[PDB]
Amino acid sequence: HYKLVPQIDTRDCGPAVLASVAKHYGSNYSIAYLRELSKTNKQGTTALGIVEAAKKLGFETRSIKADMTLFDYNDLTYPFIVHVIKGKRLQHYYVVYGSQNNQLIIGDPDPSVKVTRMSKERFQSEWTGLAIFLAPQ
Repeated sequence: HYKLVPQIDTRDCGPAVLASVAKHYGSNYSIAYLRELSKTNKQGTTALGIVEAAKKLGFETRSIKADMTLFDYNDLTYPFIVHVIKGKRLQHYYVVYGSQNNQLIIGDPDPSVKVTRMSKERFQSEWTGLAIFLAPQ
């Protein structure tokens, strides 16, 4: 049900989450292509890079600073992208597919994680609050 394009190269988390969301809307783009479109470098992809690439793909985008109450809003549109700090990884992102109970269903491009359930507590600890929403225009 939840489509996720995993990363292989350590710098490709940005291209991966973008490819994942795009795939949900029926479009399939390679990591190599999105890496170039998002100006991804050795350090990874910036939030601006993800947004710029998405816009070039024909998606209406918006970046917001939110908190955990976001998941209590029943009209919330999934899936979307979030910026999470994992250890020294300052440019890691997850795809958020939904929420069930005290857990969220997330898509981590890390090939050893992929799609999994994560407690709201754990997620809240890693999340910067940044959320990127995309929609076909």
